[PDB]
Amino acid sequence: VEPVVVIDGKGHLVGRLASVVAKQLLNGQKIVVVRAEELNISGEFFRNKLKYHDFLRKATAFNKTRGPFHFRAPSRIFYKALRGMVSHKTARGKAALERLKVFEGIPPPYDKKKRVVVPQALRVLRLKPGRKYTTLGKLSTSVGWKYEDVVAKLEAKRKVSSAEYYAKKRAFTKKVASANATAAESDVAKQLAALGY
Amino acid sequence: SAQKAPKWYPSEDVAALKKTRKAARPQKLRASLVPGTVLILLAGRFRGKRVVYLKHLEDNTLLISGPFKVNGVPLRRVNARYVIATSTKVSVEGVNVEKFNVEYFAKEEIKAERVEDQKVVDKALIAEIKKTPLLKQYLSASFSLKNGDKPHMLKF
Amino acid sequence: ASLPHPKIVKKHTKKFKRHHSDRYHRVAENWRKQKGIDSVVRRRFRGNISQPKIGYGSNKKTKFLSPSGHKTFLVANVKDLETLTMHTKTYAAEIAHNISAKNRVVILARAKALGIKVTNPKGRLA
Amino acid sequence: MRVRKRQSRRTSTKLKEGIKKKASAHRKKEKKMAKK
Amino acid sequence: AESHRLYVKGKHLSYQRSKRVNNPNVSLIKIEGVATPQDAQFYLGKRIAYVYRASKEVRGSKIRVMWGKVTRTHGNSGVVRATFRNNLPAKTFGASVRIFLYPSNI
RNA sequence: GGAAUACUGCCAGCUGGGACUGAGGACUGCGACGUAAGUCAAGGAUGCUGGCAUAAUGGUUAUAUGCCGCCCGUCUUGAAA
RNA sequence: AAAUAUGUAAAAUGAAGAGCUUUUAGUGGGCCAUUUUUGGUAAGC
RNA sequence: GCCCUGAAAAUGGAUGGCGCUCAAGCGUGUUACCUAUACUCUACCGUCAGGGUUGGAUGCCCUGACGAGUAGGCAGGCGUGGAGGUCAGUGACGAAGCCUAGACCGUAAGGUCGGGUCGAACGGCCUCUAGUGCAGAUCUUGGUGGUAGUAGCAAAUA
RNA sequence: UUGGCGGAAAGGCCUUGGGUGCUUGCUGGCGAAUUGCAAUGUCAUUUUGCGUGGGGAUAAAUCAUUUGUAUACGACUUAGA
Repeated sequence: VEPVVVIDGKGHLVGRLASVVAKQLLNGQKIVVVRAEELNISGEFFRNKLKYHDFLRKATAFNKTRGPFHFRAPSRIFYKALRGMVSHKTARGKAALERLKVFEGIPPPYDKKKRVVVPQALRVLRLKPGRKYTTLGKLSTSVGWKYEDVVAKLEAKRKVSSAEYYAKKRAFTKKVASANATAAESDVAKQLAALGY
Repeated sequence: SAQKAPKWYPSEDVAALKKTRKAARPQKLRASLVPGTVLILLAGRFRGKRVVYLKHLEDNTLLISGPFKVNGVPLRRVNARYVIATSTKVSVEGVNVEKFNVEYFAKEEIKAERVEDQKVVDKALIAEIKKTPLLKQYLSASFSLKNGDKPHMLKF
Repeated sequence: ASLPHPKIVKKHTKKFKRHHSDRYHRVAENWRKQKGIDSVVRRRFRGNISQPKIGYGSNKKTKFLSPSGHKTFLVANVKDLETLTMHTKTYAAEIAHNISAKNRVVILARAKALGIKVTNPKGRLA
Repeated sequence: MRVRKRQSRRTSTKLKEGIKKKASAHRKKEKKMAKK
Repeated sequence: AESHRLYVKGKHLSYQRSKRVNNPNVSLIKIEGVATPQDAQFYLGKRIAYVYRASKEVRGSKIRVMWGKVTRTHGNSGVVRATFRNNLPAKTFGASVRIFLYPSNI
């Protein structure tokens, strides 16, 4: 219902998230996916790496600059999975893809917005315990992505700042909770509680 | 001749219609529409206003009033399908609305008969309204849907 | 003011144009049926042009009627016009293309006197 | 890490219909040899 | 107040269709807050408007309206079928529509 | 020992919401309700109300968008190429 | 002795067209599969 | 029973793709839902059929059922040159023809009207008659494109 | 206006002080009608111009000429008040 929906991609299964995002974009919702380096794929790391290497060997023989472009970054791997689920060669598909942004980490301005999750795509809710799974950052770094460390350092800095913000918010929440607990005995409090509030 | 005349012509005798078996029986309103109920206008220049339902007219319209002094909605008629009937009611025992009808609202400045009738009806409506708390403020306020409001589940 | 009629419904307002008349200038749009044994248009494959057929025929009550509800009768002079003297609710007069302006004014005056609708009273008007 | 070619699971119409004919012939010969 | 809305928001999803043929005479509409056909039953017969803007002013407005109604429910998830006086343009797949509370049975 | 409920079926039981359609054109028929007069949902839509009266509806045309649509004819063979 | 699978002759179900005599046109290849059957191959057949 | 092995080459590629792992795989059960020119109901067109019609009968009224199609068969229509009759038909106050982002009728062959251009003839109806309707024939004659301002005008000393 | 903080795409967050409004925390008093029983019934934000009054700043590139670290033509690279 929001004008823009920001999905924290951490702990999501790539294909189920891609299916959800594709339907939302086609239905007209603006979506920003952050932390694409923390997406999961079910199956062993060696298996998913083998699948990527098969993708890598696919190329146009007489001119490689024409063949499939193998993007290494996690955001681009997710974008590929999504474009496969959109009819991207039509004007409607292009307009749908114009409604999507995908990022590694959480850069500005989304680092101060609310992030949501997609429960039907969450690894902890979908995969059975004991099943091996792959992380997109490791897969990307093994296939040639070169910014894993930079993103990790930036995310550590963001987490430090976010922890400070949350400490201040926790203090203010405690103060407001006390101010409301001192008002639980009033006539307005009794009337509101009778009405359910 | 540019065109040869037809040897046969359709008749110009305008035949009458057959006798129609379609009687006009009185409209049956839904149960929630009883006089005195507060109803929310859904369209018109007064959309979102909360008014009081007085009586059911012969052209199947509903006679409503704000009352005019509470929210600025005069004595009017409205269509029943363009309102929501809420559960709040006010007594209309002391209100005399037997002089209002289609000929009263015939259109064919603002008439003094309508002004004075509005004052007279507003007097008794105000007297009855001042019994339950916050009802005058409720009638002054306008209605709208909020974020997350689901009309199929809202109780009106 | 014609005789009352049902609302006129046209089943197919679009013109039936010949196959590949758009593609070739030498192929005119006048309808022709394709007669090749392998014609996909003849065999009625999906996504091709529609072809004329009797099912498209219009209701017999509102056939030949103008929107005003009259059938068109071409008149060349006042004697032709006066044939419609009694059938003014069923027939409207259309002046023939080759009538001169000075005869058109006479025909229009006579039609107005007789209460006959004229489909083209603006032809050759000064 | 030279990943080799993978066999296609996309079945061709020619192979599918040939297999159908092979199965029919197999059943007919099964009946005849059961008779014999 | 800051809200004056007397309608429910909806999205124009697509035409009624099979896999390979569409019917532009029926539009599928996703109404906000409606997740089952049983709840979708509330909105049957309600008026629906597509409100758009045009550069050229026409009879004292630059705002144009396509009117229609909700006809029946569609599927298992609360999507409805709607019919408009003129069929909705196809570029409006994913655009917003207004479902009004009238004609009202409450 | 006494019930209830489920399930399956029946009602010439009652009642609410939605959609598409309104063909026909004096009367004639079969019925229903009434002591009668007559009335009726009974051989197919009527009643009340509003705005506009023109590009507003609509037509035509150019484009855009969604889905669909292989280049015609001949000639061969079941058939296709 | 239930009937897998054909004939003759007389109850079921359906049917508004039937019989005869003169006449006229086009046609005169096959491919694929099921079933039964006879003969075969390493296997197809 | 499911899983691995149970051999397979050579441009890069395919359960249709994406992707999917308490599946979006496999076996099975119960429901809901989606949509064909199919089924039901209605309107309309045509064909056929069955009833009625002494007061445009080649018609008119009522009712029912049907509608794929090559060769071929049968029927009803549309258009063209010329001929007999007729409309005491159209016309220099503008015939014919041509152009038209305009209008109307017909399922269609086609027909009609407005506007422009133009300058001398031409139509409706009932009949007669034929050198009577074109996308093709490596068709005939004439006209005209792309290719393209491209190939080329570099022998003969200057 | 004070004082900070944020470089991942910071372009935003927080705070200081005074001024200026509103306040539905509570009680009152006037107005609304006629848009005629509905008609988005017009309230958002992109850009481009024209007019006013408040300020600000006073260039280059290309051809032509020229070089050969370049060169089929373009292009490239030098120089010239």
